[PDB]
Amino acid sequence: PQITLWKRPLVTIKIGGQLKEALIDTGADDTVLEEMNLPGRWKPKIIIGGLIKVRQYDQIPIEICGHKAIGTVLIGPTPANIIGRNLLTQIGCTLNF
Amino acid sequence: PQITLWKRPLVTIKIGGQLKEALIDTGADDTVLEEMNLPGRWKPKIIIGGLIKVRQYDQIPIEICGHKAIGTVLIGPTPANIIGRNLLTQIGCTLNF
Repeated sequence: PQITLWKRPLVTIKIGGQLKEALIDTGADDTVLEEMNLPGRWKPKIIIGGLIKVRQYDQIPIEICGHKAIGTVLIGPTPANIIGRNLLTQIGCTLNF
Repeated sequence: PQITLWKRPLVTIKIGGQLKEALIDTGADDTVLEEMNLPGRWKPKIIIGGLIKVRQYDQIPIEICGHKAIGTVLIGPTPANIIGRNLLTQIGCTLNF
């Protein structure tokens, strides 16, 4: 689709079978969602206040406005759901003007 | 233009006659640049570590890859130059996929 920036670009993402509202954030390298139940092994990662510990899951299937992609998702006490570039490149998201 | 997100979307902005590198950040409501000399009156604002004081200048002319726009610019000890939505809407920047 084509999203304008008059308001925060919040979209729906399907991950782990659940639907959620995340913010398309071109200024974020990574994707970090609030606590949820994901299947698989994960590894520790330390990354909105100070440092927080999160769980890094790799090659997780996700869906943003249709568009099926896979990639790394950090799950943790993030103040907000953020879709970063690591996933934005996977759905072919670009900035245009 | 059309910018892909394989790397951080850094662009050049002309403000106060000087050129600078800022990051197009759809996840940021406002625009905040590192200390520079801008003409005009400004007002105090408190907003990457904890809180920092900055100077809010309104209706400042700016230029991002051609495209002349005007808007509010926060100037201060920001860890990085950020072009927020407040200006992205003014140059007709959209997200597309």
